[PDB]
Amino acid sequence: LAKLKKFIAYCRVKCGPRLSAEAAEKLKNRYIIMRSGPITVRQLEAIVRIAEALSKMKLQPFATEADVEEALRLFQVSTLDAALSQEDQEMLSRIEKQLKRRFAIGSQVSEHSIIKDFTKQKYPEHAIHKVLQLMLRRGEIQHRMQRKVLYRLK
Amino acid sequence: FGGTDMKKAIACLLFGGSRKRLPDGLTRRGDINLLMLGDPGTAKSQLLK
Amino acid sequence: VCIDEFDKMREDDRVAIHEAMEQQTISIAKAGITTTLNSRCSVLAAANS
Amino acid sequence: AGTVVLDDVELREAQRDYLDFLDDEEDQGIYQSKVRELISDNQYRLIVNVNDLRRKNEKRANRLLNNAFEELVAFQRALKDFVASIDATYAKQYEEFYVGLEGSFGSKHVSPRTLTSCFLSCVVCVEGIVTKCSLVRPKVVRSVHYCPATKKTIERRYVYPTKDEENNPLETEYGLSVYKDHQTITIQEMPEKAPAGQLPRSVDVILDDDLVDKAKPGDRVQVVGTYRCLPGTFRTVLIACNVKQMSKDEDIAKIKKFSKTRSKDIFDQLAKSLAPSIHGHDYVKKAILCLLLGGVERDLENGSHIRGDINILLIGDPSVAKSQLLRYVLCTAPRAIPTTGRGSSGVGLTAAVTTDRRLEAGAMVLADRGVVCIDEFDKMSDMDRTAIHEVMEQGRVTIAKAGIHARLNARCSVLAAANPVYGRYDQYKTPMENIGLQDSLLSRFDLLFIMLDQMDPEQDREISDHVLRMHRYRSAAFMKKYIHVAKIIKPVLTQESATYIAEEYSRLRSQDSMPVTARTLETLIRLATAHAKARMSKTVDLQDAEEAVELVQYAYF
Repeated sequence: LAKLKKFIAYCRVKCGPRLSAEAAEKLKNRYIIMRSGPITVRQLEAIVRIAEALSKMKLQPFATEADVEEALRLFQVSTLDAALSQEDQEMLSRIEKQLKRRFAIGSQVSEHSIIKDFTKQKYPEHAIHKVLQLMLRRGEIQHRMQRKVLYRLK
Repeated sequence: FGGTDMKKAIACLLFGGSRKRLPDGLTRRGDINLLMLGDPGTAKSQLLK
Repeated sequence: VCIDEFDKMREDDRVAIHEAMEQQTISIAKAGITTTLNSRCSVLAAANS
Repeated sequence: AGTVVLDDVELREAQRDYLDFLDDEEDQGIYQSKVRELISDNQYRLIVNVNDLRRKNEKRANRLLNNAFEELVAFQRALKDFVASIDATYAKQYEEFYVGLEGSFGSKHVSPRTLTSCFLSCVVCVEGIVTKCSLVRPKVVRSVHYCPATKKTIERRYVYPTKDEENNPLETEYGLSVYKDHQTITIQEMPEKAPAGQLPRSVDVILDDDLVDKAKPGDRVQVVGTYRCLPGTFRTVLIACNVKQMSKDEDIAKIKKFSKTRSKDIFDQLAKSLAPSIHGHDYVKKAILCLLLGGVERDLENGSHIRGDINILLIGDPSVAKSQLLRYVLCTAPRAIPTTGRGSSGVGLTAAVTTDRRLEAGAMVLADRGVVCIDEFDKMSDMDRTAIHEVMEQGRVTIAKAGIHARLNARCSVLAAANPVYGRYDQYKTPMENIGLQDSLLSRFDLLFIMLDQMDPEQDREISDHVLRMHRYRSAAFMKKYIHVAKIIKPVLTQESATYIAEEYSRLRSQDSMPVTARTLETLIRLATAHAKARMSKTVDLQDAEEAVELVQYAYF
């Protein structure tokens, strides 16, 4: 058991790959296409670090293009993973528009029951937490009067 | 238990990359980290031990 | 480091661990202590989403 | 015990030698003039240069530096006698005189980190910044008690005497008693000199009379005194005798050649020197170079006026160099201390720590006359958000606690950054509230850059290549020396020169006809001055300020 451990640590002392100047420039052309398809910017930084391991695994004094081919296999799984199961108007406008311009009465639409309203808007109770807890930071006039006065004074 | 591709990732982290000792100010992160997810109910936590 | 129950840890260290995982160093957020230990360790985060 | 000493010869020799030193009769009377000045000004602490003590009697100086308590007491008595000889009435008014030390000390001029236990029971000098204080309470030093029954008077030096020989009541004579004030403060080595690797040292300072109000939290002071231990395990304290103040003000000839405009433009290449591994945002770089420079000292005696403390905010998309730029400035940072996010130690407040009273000076306070780098701005609490507003306006921090009232210098600038909470594009709504920052007070900042990932494929090619080339198979210190030279130069404005610049200021306002212009006149001054500071010119150049106008012009897109 113990023997297999030391072999892994052994290569980490040796090799120590770097960034190839001559070989990367052709590989960069592939990234240009890849960059077309915060997701994009983080990707190159992330992929390059992972690729460095492959050179260490094979005593490679530089990075070859075959390593990128392996990087594709990692992205293949992440492609479905990005679903988490792109739109700007659904996020902010839907919360703002139905706040006051939908229901002027305001009765029965307090904080204890408005969670039910979020169900019709396809918003889970976990997503509203990012919203509900941050509405006081938004400077809403109505929310602060309802939220703070009833917290301890009743 | 566990998918083949998942095991493929594990080796990638253990070897790790290389922290380029830049002369020029701050150096480079050079360290990948993984968030292990997946379906529950298969005693997954014990597997990673 | 194999972190287990990452979602179940205290937030007190969370406000610090965020930078540490990026700058490979832990910082002290007290009034005037500037000591910065070397925290180049990689992270294996296993937790229930 | 009550046993007494009859005419110690060492003490008498010390008294005679010190009196001869003070009796500057053969000389012009430099110290005698100082004695007259102190009598006239109603001050009772004479400061003596140690170098003169070496010059007149080396043995005296050596003994003083090696033995503190008795030598200081004897010298104090000598000063008392000399003052009484010059004027008896002034001496009769006061009880005991005190003596402070100034000048240069060869081996005893140490830093808090260097000040190890080895300097115990020796007079030392400590340099640093104040990190904590307490309020000013009086401590009793000589209590006089009178007993009406026994008609006796009892006096004690330093369990409080409450009972007579036969437990009679004792009503103390307060007027005859003497009380002197007392204050406990602490120090940290300067950020530029204290390594970030190993643990910090804190040294206690006790202030006697005439020193409680001389130093305030957040400034940098020199403390000199006797280093003793109050009673196996002993806690170190430093009883001070003189405190001054600091005022944060061999390659010069190498610098001068760099400043010649005939060869090349130094400003343009200098701007890229600070963000070496960040492609693009060259306009952003010029602003960041501006933030370091700029004047921060005006002839303000006993008051305040317009200042250079204006700061630059950075908002953008994640991993788009928004977080990294702070680090690059932080590294080669002159007089700068990092702080980020919550900072649960009172970011700009003393917080009045209990269970000790300590007043922990905050990040903005400990960073006086520097630049403060702050990351994750929205992470700060609403209290900090409310608090941080007051700092930038008047230039001071006000703290009001239970009895604790304080004045702190806030000569500071801020280079802050925060993610747009959830916003990814942040172009439909005005950033004034879209960046999570709630108040409209954001207009107070100098600049607000937006680094969105606009679909610009031409730039995308250059960004990828720039990362890879950086391996450098085949000039940090240069900028550090630059800022020092500009720190002692005040590139004064010329109204005749400024007029042409000011003419286009209106054209800046008129751009909206075809986000506040009313403050812009303020930022034009600092930015134009910054350009001249790069060239070490004492006069603002028309070309130099013209690039400042363009900086403003592209500042609002």
